[PDB]
Amino acid sequence: VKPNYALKFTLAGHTKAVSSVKFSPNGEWLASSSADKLIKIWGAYDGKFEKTISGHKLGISDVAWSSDSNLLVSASDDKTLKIWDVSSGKCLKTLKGHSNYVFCCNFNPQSNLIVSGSFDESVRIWDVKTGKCLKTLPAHSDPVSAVHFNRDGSLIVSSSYDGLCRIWDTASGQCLKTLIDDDNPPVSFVKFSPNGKYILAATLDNTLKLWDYSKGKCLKTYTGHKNEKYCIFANFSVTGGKWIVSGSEDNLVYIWNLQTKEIVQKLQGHTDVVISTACHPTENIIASAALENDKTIKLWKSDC
Amino acid sequence: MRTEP
Repeated sequence: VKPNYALKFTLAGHTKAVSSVKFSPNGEWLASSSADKLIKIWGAYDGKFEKTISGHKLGISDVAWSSDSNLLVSASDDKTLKIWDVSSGKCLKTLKGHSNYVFCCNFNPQSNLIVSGSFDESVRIWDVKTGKCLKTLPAHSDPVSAVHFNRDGSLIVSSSYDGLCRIWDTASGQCLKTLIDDDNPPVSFVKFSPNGKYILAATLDNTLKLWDYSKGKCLKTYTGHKNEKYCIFANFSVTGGKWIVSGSEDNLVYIWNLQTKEIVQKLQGHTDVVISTACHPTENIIASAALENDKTIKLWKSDC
Repeated sequence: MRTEP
């Protein structure tokens, strides 16, 4: 079976490259972040513009939702993270402590903590209520390209240009595993599978890989796209068929069959690098966003 | 910075 994703909406408004798109867990909203220093909110099902959220002083590279869809955290070049109340648009907290650009961010499932990764080569863990840095992980020896909590928040996976993926025990800070193949290309994205058993990792050699991290083994490899320059998000599409979804530097959205590794769809329309894809939590919907010769978000819908 | 090569 192959998906039949088809373009439903293009969403425009950001005045510079879009960095990140994320669907709210309750499925009503898409949040977009951009080099133009702005967060924008759109309806998930029609892409209707809802509001702009602002306050960061430099461009934004990531945004993530709290589990209750009430809060957003953003990661900015201004070396801060901001906790936002979506409904009011106010900045609730400014998270300071990184000494270089903040590049990536995520809530834990309970949404009482935020993880961040920075150009300063560290991972930071933040208390959402107080906005205080709980812990700093000297996580890597190069910029941290992604950080992600597992299904219950007890683990953090980070990726870095130093070529490593590291799994951290959230509470103890201990590095439980360091993962690397037989080469060391920069790792530009990583995230746990929904079941927590795997990490999906992008490396800047045009390769995605599915690792059983417990066993420390690569179970699947996905190729055919173009990824050598940008930290492009990748997804497990789970609502219908089990796909792997990623943007690509040839301006396409790639969709692979997770089991077989075959490319099953390529979504055309973007006119620049598709930096970010997101999968709707209940509907077979993909959101994708592109860099500075495009600056738009597209919503794609599939029957399966 | 994610938007930069």
